[PDB]
Amino acid sequence: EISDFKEHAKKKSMWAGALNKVTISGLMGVFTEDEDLMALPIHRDHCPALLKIFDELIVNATDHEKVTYIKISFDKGVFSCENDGPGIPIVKHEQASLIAKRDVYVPEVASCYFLAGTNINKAKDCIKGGTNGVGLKLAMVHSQWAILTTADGSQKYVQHINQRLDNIEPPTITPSREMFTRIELMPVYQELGYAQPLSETEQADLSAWIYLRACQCAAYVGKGTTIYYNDKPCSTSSVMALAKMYTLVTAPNSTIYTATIKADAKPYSLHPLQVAAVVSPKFKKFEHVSIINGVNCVKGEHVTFLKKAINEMVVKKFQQDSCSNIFVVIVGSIPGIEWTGQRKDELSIAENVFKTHYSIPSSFLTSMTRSIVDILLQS
Ligand SMILES: Nc1ncnc2c1ncn2[C@@H]1O[C@H](COP(=O)(O)OP(=O)(O)OP(=O)(O)O)[C@@H](O)[C@H]1O
Repeated sequence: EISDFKEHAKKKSMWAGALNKVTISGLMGVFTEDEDLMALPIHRDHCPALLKIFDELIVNATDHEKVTYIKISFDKGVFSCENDGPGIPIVKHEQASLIAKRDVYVPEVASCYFLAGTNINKAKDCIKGGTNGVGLKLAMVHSQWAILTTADGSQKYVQHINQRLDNIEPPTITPSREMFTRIELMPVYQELGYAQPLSETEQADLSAWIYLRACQCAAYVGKGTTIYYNDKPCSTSSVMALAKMYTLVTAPNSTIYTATIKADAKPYSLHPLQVAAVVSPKFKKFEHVSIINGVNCVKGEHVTFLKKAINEMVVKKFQQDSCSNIFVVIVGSIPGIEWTGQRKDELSIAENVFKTHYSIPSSFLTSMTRSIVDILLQS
């Protein structure tokens, strides 16, 4: 058989991950207990592709980020993401219109054409997460119904995109003074293994997962942008706040080691990396949370660079594993990375980029090493 994009994306895990519920190691959400935000594990199977619907929209918003807000909503199964800043241009796309037999505007190409977007010829120093021109189409292909709304300050464009991209309805274009981009959709929950409608536990888990993703965004975006989840601001705007949120239950009142890792030469020098770490004997193994180019990256040589520097100092000080008692948060942009798949689970880079260009403050390493060695000595 020869498949098309749409049918292939509905059947193949390569685009967004598994298309039913599986065990997702390290799956976390944020939950509220009287004034406090705590990240907690979600020890139930979930559908990776469903979580990717949400992630693709969220990263598109952080990529655009002037942008003063990103508003994420999740209620009655309906997910939406809206950001301000310039809208998607409301102009006819001449290629797509010529090939098709009708008018096709840019927002339809952006949302309905695979391998299409503004990052196809991305520069190596561009720090947007988006690269493939795929992610928004994956959101549409996994939607029972979806609505794209965008406005450019002179016109507003509304288009319904239904039935997993089978039913693209003609857009409605009106004069408007607004300026934003909004995607609203209902995922195909039943096809992805969920109840219709979501069960109480499915709803609670998904809401917690989205809220945590929003909190991660709050630490990544520029200081002019506010992140909202269900109309309430997400105020975990620093790596320190993230580190607290991830360690509040296990190690309350924790000391937070902080550093800004900076590079000497452009383009690396344009992109300092923010780090916060917590050291506790209660931690069973090394864990990191990395938000790189807006993407929650689970594997990359940036982590290894930090671990080796810590290990270097711990071995020396102990003489006078070294990382199993560490939880670390790393947030920032890295130019020149390559992702290993559309999911962007792992970034790829030469380890020597960090060795040549980046400096980890010695005061941060020294402070961490002292606490690490004390734990080792007390054992
Ligand atoms: N929220 C948004 N605001 C503004 N433009 C957007 C937004 N979402 C998508 N776009 C535009 O639509 C294009 C297509 O988005 P899509 O997610 O499919 O591709 P991408 O982000 O370029 O790459 P990737 O497949 O890696 O996510 C983007 O390149 C961007 O130009």
